[PDB]
Amino acid sequence: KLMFKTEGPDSD
Amino acid sequence: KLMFKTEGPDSD
Amino acid sequence: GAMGSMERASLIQKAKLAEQAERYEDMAAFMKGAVEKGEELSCEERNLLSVAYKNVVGGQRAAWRVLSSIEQKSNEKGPEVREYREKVETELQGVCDTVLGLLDSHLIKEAGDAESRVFYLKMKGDYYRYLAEVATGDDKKRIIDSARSAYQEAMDISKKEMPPTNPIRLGLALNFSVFHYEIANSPEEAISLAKTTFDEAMADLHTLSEDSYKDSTLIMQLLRDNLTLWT
Amino acid sequence: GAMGSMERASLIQKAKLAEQAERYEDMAAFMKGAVEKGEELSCEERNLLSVAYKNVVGGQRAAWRVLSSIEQKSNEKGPEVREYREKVETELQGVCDTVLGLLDSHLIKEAGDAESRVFYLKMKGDYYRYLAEVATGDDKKRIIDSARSAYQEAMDISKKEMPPTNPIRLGLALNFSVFHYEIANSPEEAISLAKTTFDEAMADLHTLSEDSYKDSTLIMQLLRDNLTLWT
Ligand SMILES: COc1cccc2cc(C(=N)N)sc12
Ligand SMILES: COc1cccc2cc(C(=N)N)sc12
Ligand SMILES: [Cl-]
Ligand SMILES: [Cl-]
Ligand SMILES: [Mg+2]
Ligand SMILES: [Mg+2]
Ligand SMILES: [Mg+2]
Ligand SMILES: [Mg+2]
Repeated sequence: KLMFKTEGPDSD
Repeated sequence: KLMFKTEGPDSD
Repeated sequence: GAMGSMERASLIQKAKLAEQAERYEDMAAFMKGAVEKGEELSCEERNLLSVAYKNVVGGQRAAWRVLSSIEQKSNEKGPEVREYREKVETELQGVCDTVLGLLDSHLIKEAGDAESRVFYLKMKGDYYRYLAEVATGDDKKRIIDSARSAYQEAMDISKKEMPPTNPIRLGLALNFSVFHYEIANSPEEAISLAKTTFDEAMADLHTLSEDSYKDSTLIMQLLRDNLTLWT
Repeated sequence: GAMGSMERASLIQKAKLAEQAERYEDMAAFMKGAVEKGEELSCEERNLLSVAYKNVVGGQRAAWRVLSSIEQKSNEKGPEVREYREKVETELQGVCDTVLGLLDSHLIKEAGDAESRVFYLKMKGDYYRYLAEVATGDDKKRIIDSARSAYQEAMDISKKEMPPTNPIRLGLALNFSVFHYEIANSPEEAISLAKTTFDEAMADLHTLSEDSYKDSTLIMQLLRDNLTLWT
C-alpha cells in the first residue's frame, strides 16, 4: 500500500 | 565489531 | 507490572540503551514502566515513549499490510492466511490499547502545558488511527471519530498556544491531514490542512534560530511530500 | 507447546507467510512447532527453520554487540548497562539452547542423508559458535570445543559424500573458517580452509548447470570476501 508521510520514525 | 561473512541471512 | 521493581531513572537509562541497540519492544516496555511510576514525563521522556511504540506498532502495521494483501489476493488455501492476519492484527490492537491506556491513565489528565498536552492528544489520535486502519466491524465509525476528536482537541490547543512553526504543532497537522486523506475519506480537507499549515509555517520561519529553522523545515518537507502525491 | 494443536502443514504455511511479513520470531515459533511434530524435515523445511532462527539470533547478536561496546567503554553510571547487556545475552542464550534442543531431540539422530545430516551438524556448530561469542565463564572452552566437534563431523561427512561445489558443503566450510579465525584464534587454519575450499570448488564448476553454478559461486564469493579481509 502507498503510505503517506507521517510524523516520527518511518518504521512500517 | 568487524563481522566476517557467514552463511545465510546477514541478520546482525 | 514486571518493571515495578526497577527505578524510574534506571528504566529511562535502559530505554535509551534499548534504542541504541534497536530493541524497540524492550524500549517500549521500559517506557511503559516509567510511565507507570505515576510522575509526569519530561520532553525527552515523552519522545522516548513515542519513538518506542512507534517502532513497535510500525513493524506490526507493515506485517499486517503484507498479510492483508495476500489475503485479498487469495479471495482455496484454507483458513491459515486469515488466521495469521488475525493474529498479527490482534497483537497490533493490543499495542494500540496499551498506549491508549497509558494516555488515559493518567498522562493526558495531568498534562497542562501545551507542549505536553498536544503531544499526548496527538498520540491518542495516532493510535486510534492505527486501530482504524485495521477496523472492519460495527465499531469502525466510532474508532474513526475517537481519532478525529483527539486530533481536533490537539489542533485547537496548538493553534491557540503554539507558534505555527512549532514542530509538535507541525507534526500534528501532518498526521491529522493524513487521517483526513485516507481514514476520513476527505482528501480535500487533507490538502487544505497541509497547504495552510505549510504556508503559515513558512511565514513564521524568519523568527527562528538556525537550529529551530532546521527542526521546522524538516516537518514542512513532509507536508510538501504529501501535497506532491495528492495534487 | 503452544503449537501442539496446529496442523504440521498449517505451521509450515504460516512460517512462509511470516517470512514474507518479516515476522521472524513468529516464523521460528511456527517451525519449532513443525519440528516437534516428530517427522523429519524436507530440504525446504530445513531451510525455513534455519532462516527463521538465523534472523532471530541475528537481531540479538547485533544488540548484544552494541551493549557490550557501551559496557566496555563505560569500564560511573551504575549497574544498568551490565544488567541490560545480561538480559539480552540471556535471551540470546535461550534461543541458542532452543535450537540446539531441537537438533538433539531429535533432528540429528534421525538424519541419515548427507544433505540433512551435514545441514543439522552445521547448525549445531553455528549455535555453539553464537554461544561462544558471548561466553566468558569456565564453560567457554567446552562451548568452543562443542562447536568445533559439530563442525568437524559435518566436514568429514561433506568431504566424503558431497561434491566440492555443493552449497551446503561450501557454507559449512565458510562458517567453520570464521570459527577458526575469531573463535578458535586460528587465523592460519581459517585462511587455509577458505583457500582450499574456494580452489576445489572452482575446479568442479565445469560440472554444473547454469543454476547450480549460480548457487555455488554465490557462496564462493563469500569465501573470497573473507580471504580479502584476512590477507
Ligand atoms: C527533547 O528531546 C527530544 C525531542 C524531539 C525528539 C526526540 C527524540 C529523542 C530520541 N529518539 N531518543 S529525544 C527527543
Ligand atoms: C530447497 O529450498 C531451499 C533451499 C535453499 C534455501 C532456501 C531458502 C528458503 C526460504 N528462505 N523460504 S527455501 C530454500
Ligand atoms: Cl496463527
Ligand atoms: Cl534489564
Ligand atoms: Mg480482528
Ligand atoms: Mg477539489
Ligand atoms: Mg551472562
Ligand atoms: Mg602465516
